[PDB]
Amino acid sequence: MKIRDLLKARRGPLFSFEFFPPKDPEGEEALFRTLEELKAFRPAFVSITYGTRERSVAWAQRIQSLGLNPLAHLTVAGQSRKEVAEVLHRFVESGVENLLALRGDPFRPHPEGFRYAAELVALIRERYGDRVSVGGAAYPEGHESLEADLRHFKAKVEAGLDFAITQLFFNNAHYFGFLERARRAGIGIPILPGIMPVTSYRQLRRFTEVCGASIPGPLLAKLERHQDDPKAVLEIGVEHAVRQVAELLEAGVEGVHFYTLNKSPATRMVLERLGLRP
Amino acid sequence: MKIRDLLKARRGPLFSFEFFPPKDPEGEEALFRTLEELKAFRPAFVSITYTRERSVAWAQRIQSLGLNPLAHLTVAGQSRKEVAEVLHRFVESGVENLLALRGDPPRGERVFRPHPEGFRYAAELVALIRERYGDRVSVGGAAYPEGHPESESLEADLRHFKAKVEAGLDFAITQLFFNNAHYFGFLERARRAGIGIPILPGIMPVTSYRQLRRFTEVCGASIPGPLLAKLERHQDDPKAVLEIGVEHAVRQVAELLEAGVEGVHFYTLNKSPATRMVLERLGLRPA
Ligand SMILES: Cc1cc2nc3c(=O)[nH]c(=O)nc-3n(C[C@H](O)[C@H](O)[C@H](O)COP(=O)(O)OP(=O)(O)OC[C@H]3O[C@@H](n4cnc5c(N)ncnc54)[C@H](O)[C@@H]3O)c2cc1C
Repeated sequence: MKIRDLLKARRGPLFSFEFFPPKDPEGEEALFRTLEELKAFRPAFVSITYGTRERSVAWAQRIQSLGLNPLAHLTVAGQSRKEVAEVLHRFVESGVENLLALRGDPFRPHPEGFRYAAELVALIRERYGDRVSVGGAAYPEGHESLEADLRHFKAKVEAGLDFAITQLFFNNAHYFGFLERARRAGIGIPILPGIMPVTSYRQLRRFTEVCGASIPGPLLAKLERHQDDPKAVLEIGVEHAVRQVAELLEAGVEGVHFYTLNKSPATRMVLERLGLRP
Repeated sequence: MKIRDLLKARRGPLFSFEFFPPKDPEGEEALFRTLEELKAFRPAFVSITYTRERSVAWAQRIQSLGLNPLAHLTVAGQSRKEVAEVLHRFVESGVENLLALRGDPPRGERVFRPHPEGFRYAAELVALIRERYGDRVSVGGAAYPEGHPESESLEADLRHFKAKVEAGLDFAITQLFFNNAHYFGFLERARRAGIGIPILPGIMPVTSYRQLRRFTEVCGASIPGPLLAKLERHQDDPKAVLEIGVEHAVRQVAELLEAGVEGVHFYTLNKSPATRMVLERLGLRPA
């Protein structure tokens, strides 16, 4: 089912899961076993982050074969326009109905490639129109100004987005604040909050330096005073994500997208502790 | 200054204050001393809740202090012609900012019935103002994040809100709320309905247990379980009820400001130090 339609269907909040490319063959089999277990939570869609162009088409097929609904990540970084159109064709031919159009981390484009995620959105709409559902990344904490960032989002939405999924955040006020900039800019599409519980102290450099997320003071303090206790970090991260999602659901979000480490049960723990395992 | 122009300028959050009709002449002079002391804070605008001749004079006196008045104007218990006459009295006073309200039933009555030659909906007053004054005035209306108590559902309430905006609102101020998620959820419903106008959160710190009945039944605000717990085990200690209410409002407003609201609108009892205490602890006024 197209995510556009799943969102209109209004049958409670949608819970989605994003996993990561497996490290080795046994990790890939453990990832698809974990996907089979995940049917317990009735996930509205599942994805594996895209670098592995041929692997990702086969993963989309494997997810389908499990009776799950794949969201295929497609990036424009380090590919020609022809290369990106080819992977696009391969996904939709395989029965993929849902695409997440991303620029990719490094920015300097491939010399015969696209520069902006909006160009990939426009390509999909040119080739497939409304036969597919297309999402893009939203950045509640931005990167230039938040105002310039929001104009770049508006542009991408207007290229033909059906929905957006946020970058991970730990401070819900930043997500609500992005939704308010979007409303003032006339953006009405569904914007799903993305949540990654802190599972280890090592992650905080990635989160701040790479993903640009901010760590609220009360969370940062608890983490850095327990920084050498892996069990403590995990409990701090799950508790923080439980409180975040509890407030997001009270604020009528249409769903929550969970960034899940392949081996980590944290996202499953968050939904169990909220009483949301069916 | 028209509030739609203050909001467009985008210079950080607007802070506004709404006070209550004074009870006697000493109270009236003490209220206007308070407003003279507030001008140091550069409030975006100030109002007294809506005696129709008195309300026009109060708007004049606020202007006399160099403050920007928001004239509250209701349709309850007045003919269309009486509402039009009061409206004209505000505009001719140089009042540029109107808040078009239906108004409550009279004191001790709980069922709204329109005056037989009167308006029924605030949207009718918004349309009157736009037909008669156009862009000479900036017009706001009430929004209800938890729904009007007399609305049948949140989706019907939102439909009615949209109709009021389409009548010619430049902005809205919410009913008071205690649970920020209900405010954020209202903005998300407004966003899904294509409502883009600025919507300013209305905050009233709990200053007494007795107020909770007004808040839940007349105003239609829910009280979160933790706060309700704490209030209903401190009922007869007004020093601590004050402290509970101020600390809850500080935590609300802190989150609203981190969520980049376009401003905060504080409902302030005339003698109450609660708003001042909230501003001090937020670092917006000196201790
Ligand atoms: C910031 C603020 C300031 C206030 N100031 C004052 C004040 O100074 N004096 C005072 O007495 N009160 C004041 N109030 C209270 C307000 O007047 C009451 O809440 C009143 O009950 C409703 O006012 P309103 O303008 O929202 O009404 P309206 O917008 O007319 O709504 C009244 C009801 O009618 C419904 N409705 C609206 N349009 C339609 C339609 N076309 N068909 C059917 N149903 C419809 C609504 O959903 C709602 O249930 C204030 C409230 C706020 C939030």
